[PDB]
Amino acid sequence: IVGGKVCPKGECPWQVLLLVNGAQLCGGTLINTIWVVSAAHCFDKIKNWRNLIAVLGEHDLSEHDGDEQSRRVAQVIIPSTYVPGTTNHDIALLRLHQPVVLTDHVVPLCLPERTFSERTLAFVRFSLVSGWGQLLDRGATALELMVLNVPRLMTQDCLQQSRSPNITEYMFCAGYSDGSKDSCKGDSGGPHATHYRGTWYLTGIVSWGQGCATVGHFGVYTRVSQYIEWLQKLMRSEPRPGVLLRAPFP
Amino acid sequence: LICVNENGGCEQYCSDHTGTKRSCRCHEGYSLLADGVSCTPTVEYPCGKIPILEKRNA
Ligand SMILES: O=C(NCc1cccc(-n2ncc(-c3cc4cnccc4[nH]3)c2O)c1)Nc1c(F)cccc1F
Ligand SMILES: [Ca+2]
Ligand SMILES: [Cl-]
Repeated sequence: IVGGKVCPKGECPWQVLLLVNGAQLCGGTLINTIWVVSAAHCFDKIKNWRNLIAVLGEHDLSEHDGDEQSRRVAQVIIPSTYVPGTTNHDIALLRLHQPVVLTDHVVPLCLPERTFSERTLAFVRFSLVSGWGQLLDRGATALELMVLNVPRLMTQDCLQQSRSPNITEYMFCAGYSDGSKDSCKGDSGGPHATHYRGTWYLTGIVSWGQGCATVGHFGVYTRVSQYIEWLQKLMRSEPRPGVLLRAPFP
Repeated sequence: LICVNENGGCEQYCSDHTGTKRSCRCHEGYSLLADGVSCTPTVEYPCGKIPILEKRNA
């Protein structure tokens, strides 16, 4: 996250850190005690599918404070329509090997109904994006969880205001074009969370775009509303052997 | 009332019904109040609420 602030410990309790061989991979969002939403592209280059870990209740990566909860990733579910190394349909649903325990420091973000998200949430201007990504373009990653308030653009507006992957119906733009504030590498998969009447909801996933905090460009986010039904169906399904599962979309 | 407008007055989720009818609903871990619009937690850690903040205002 570029141009944000430290998320006070416990104020982003749905934030997930994904590790591969102990190394930072990506972010994610807890939506239930066993389910995490991330970005498909985070998994393009995974060798050993068995060495993926999700950490809940993380804050300062330099220390252990006892609020952290680590789980093995048992399933990584990606839409059939996602093509590695691209941008469209950049979403993954992860099943944890064992549930996390909800605590003051570990709480799911609400996965909204499609109608609600489309009719209402999509029109809330500002939303929060968070992660332990780069603090600057070509810069070091953050040790403490960072958060940033970004405004959402209608795609028409995004396109107009921008100056190379298309912006599809499965995406949305948010942020700033002045190169001051953005999500960045290391933040992918993390939440774009939207407040409505006292509750927070999952509306986007940090995807990937024009470097980070690049003048004349906005951050691109996966439009979660397009995937609600797909997610819900999968959460009702039995696990399958082998970590990676490609699931038909729609 | 209609759901497309002002969320049908619902705090959370809204469904249109046949006629001049609407029903509000709540996410798991919430229940709908008698006002027919408001949602109150039914569990300790409902989704989308920040405990340290909820306490901070409790
Ligand atoms: O290597 C592939 N995936 C492995 C991977 C894993 C974790 C992270 C990343 N990764 N690299 C850059 C960013 C990133 C830039 C950015 C800017 N703004 C916001 C968010 C942002 N995120 C990012 O998340 C990549 N795929 C692949 C392929 F399959 C084929 C060809 C090229 C390819 F890159
Ligand atoms: Ca820690
Ligand atoms: Cl496997």
